[PDB]
Amino acid sequence: ISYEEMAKGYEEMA
Amino acid sequence: SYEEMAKGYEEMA
Amino acid sequence: MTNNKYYTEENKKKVWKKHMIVLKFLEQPGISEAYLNYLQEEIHNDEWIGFENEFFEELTGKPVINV
Amino acid sequence: TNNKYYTEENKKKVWKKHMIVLKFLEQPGISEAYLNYLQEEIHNDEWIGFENEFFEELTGKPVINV
Ligand SMILES: [Ca+2]
Ligand code: NI
Repeated sequence: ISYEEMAKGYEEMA
Repeated sequence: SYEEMAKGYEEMA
Repeated sequence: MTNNKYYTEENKKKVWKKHMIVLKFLEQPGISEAYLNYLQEEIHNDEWIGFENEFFEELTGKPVINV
Repeated sequence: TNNKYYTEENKKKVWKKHMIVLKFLEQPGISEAYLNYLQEEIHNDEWIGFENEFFEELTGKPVINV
């Protein structure tokens, strides 16, 4: 849930 | 390392 | 102005990634409930200055980040 | 700057919430359960790109380096 938000930020990194 | 994260917190001033 | 030695952008990346690893750990059976019990104690620990909003976001199940 | 999720305010929140969780990992038995879970996860495809962070976490290398 909040993990998928984390993951979307991660894919926003690079 | 918690100490280091804390120091990193000290740098958010 | 001092250049940051710990709160650097490269550290923000590793912490972000390490936090995702621990999030999945917290979903493991039994871990969540022991976490919430830990948050219930720590909320009264006087060593956490300025973390109150974060402690309660976590205790009440709010998302880790905000769109 | 066009990031919606990987933002400076969110980085800040993650950093603080990560400190909160690190002290939890020190609680009795949480440490060993975490290392055991890292062991269970070491061969898992969903963690490609996280090898250095898995290694640092399992080896005891610090969460951040100066
Ligand atoms: Ca595999
Ligand atoms: Ni109290």
